Parts: sequence; structure tokens; C-alpha cells
Amino acid sequence: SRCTHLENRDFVTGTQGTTRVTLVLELGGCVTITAEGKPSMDVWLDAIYQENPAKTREYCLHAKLSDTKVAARCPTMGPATLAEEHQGGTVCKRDQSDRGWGNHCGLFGKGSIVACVKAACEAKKKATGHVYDANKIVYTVKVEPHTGDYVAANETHSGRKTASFTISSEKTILTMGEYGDVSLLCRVASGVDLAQTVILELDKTVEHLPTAWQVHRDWFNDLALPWKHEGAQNWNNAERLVEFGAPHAVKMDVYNLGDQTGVLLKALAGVPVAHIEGTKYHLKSGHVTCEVGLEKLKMKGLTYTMCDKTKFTWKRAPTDSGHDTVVMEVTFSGTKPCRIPVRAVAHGSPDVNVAMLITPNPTIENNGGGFIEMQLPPGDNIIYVGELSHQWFQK
Ligand SMILES: *[C@@H]1O[C@H](CO)[C@@H](O)[C@H](O)[C@H]1NC(C)=O
Repeated sequence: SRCTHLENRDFVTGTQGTTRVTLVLELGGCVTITAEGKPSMDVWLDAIYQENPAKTREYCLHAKLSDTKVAARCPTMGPATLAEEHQGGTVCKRDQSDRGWGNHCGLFGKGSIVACVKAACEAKKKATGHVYDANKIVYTVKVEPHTGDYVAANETHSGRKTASFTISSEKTILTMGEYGDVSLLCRVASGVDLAQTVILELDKTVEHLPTAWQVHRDWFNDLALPWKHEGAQNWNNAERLVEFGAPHAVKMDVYNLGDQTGVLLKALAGVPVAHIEGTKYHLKSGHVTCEVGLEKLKMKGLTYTMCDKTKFTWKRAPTDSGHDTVVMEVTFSGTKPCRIPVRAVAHGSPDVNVAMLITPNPTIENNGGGFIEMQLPPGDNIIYVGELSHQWFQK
């Protein structure tokens, strides 16, 4: 059962008459649903994402400066000017330098000086923000029936089904193989509010970093870095990463404040990560409430005869699942298919069956069955699968 793979697992149980079940599925969680006369089902919210979300601003973390130009005039010669002062994509500073005979001016005094640099951004040194549209966000829910077959996490359960939901398409009917149809009504509106969320992306090809972060819109909009719209050619406020030195005669130095990535990363510690897979921008945390309709589900193998009580052996002896249940797997050497005669008694009371089965109507099919998950009361018990027995101390 898929839910046995994780630590975060909930059990939902429907009694007599319970045909519908309302669950709050959370990313990283898993729910096992059990109900009288119904095959058990594992359900979980698998992903929350939007393909190609809209991009808000792009910020530059490392300025690439080039073509530094300086123009200086002697004290009586008027303002110094450069064509660059009027071009976008350049950062300039006008100042005054001390001039005199030493640097070829007729008078000793203040002379106009102006320096400009072309400012661009280093390749792969942008920080881009993305915003979600509640109407385009997709919630993916997976359902897997309890078939008495154990499948590891790196393996694929042939009976697992997937359902996708958007605000405009909240209901799906899934056919669970021979178990019947299950209906899922999940409301995206009951999900995570995304108004103040921005998915921040740096360079997703960097190997030792998460591919994205989920940050607050107000924090993102206040970053003190050069910015522009995707598609725009030049950067606004490029001066944020450039400093000019005090001028001396006909020269003025231009300083680059360096790569701000390290600075940003310190700010991002403790911020939740997100994930990008191609064009899909995923949230790594979130939840949604769904209504599961069980009325069309039917159990499998109810009319088989009981398996020969003499032909069972333990493939995997009873073991603690970590969810206060016991898991085990048996092998049957008799004729299939048949119902597995499972029960358990408390040490000293051989007459009362104390086993509460999670796995519905355990059966050995022609090519499956054998895995059983059950709950037992605290203390010493003995598990029986026909004549096959096993001691079990619960707790
Ligand atoms: C799953 O992982 C195990 C252990 O690493 C390996 O032996 C097995 O072949 C894997 N199976 C698949 C389908 O990846």
C-alpha cells in the first residue's frame, strides 16, 4: 500500500451507511480509507502547480559593466557631456574635479567631469519572480486500491489512478479496475491562497541549490537590485550595483559591487523551497479538501472458497509498520484463487478474534495477493493464517 511508504499517514473510516467521505489532503501526506463492505483505498495530493505562470520583474544579481567613458572640461569650458548620458542601459555620474596648469587648464579651479558605463547583467545571474493564476493552477490527486500486493516506493502499482483538478473542473469519476468507480470532488478554492506568493527562480541549472523558492510578494517587490520586465532590453536602477570613485583630474573610477547571489541566499535561508520541472512551477507545501464517493466500489473475491489452511508460509514475518499496524506477507502453495483465513487471538483467549483488518477480504489470486495489514490490541497475541501461526507482541 502506498501510504505505508511515508511517516505522514492518516486513517479515515466510514461506518454503516457512510457512502461519502470528506478529506483534507496535504502535500507530503497520505490517507488510507477503510469502510465496511468496501475495498480499502489510499488517496493523496500528489502535486500543485501551474505551467508557464506569468513573470513579474526580473532582478539582476551581478552587473556586467563595459565601455567606461569619461569626459572632462577645464574650469571655463562649460559642462562635460557624453552621448551615453542620454542612452538607456548606461549608468553615469557627473561631478567636478580639481584642474589647473598641471592637467592643462588655463585656470586653477573646478572643472566639469562625467563618467558613464554600459550596464547589463551577467549570463545566468537573474532572479525572476512568477505569480500564480488561481484559475490555471492544477491539483493532482492519486488513488490506489488495496489489492493485497505490496509494492515498494521505486516500483509502480498497476492499479494506481491519477485525477487532475482546476477551479473550472472539480469533479472526476475514476474506474478503479475491477473494484468499480470512485468519484472525486476536490475544490481548488479550498486550497492555498496565492495572492501574496511569488515563486523566485535563480538559475535552475545550478546543481547544489533548490530550483526555486516561495517568497512573499512585498519582500520580492522591495529587493534593492536593478530590475526590468522580461523582454525589456535595459535595466532600471542599474546604479544599485555600481559605485563611482572621487574624481581626480580627468579620471573617475567605476566600481562593481559584485555578485549578490550570496547575499540573496542568506536572506532565503528559512524561506520555503518550491520546485520547477520544465514549464511546471510546483508548490512543495499545500492542501485541498475532496469528497470521495464510495457507493460504486465493490470488493473482490467474496465468492471464492477458503484457502487450504495447510498451505501457507511466511514470506515476510509480521513486522511493525510504524503506524501502529502490523504488516506481513504470506505465500500459498495450494489452488488459487481463494480467500485467506486470517485471524488473531490474545494470548490466553483462543476463542475471540481480535484482528482488525485494513486489507479488505484478503485473497490469493492467480498472480497476486498475500500482503496483509492489520491492527491488533496491545499485549501478546498470536496471528493465524490458517494453521500458520506467529507470536506478536503489540506496542
Ligand atoms: C528498486 O530498488 C531496489 C533496491 O535498490 C532494486 O534492487 C530494484 O531493482 C529496483 N526496482 C526498480 C523497478 O527500480
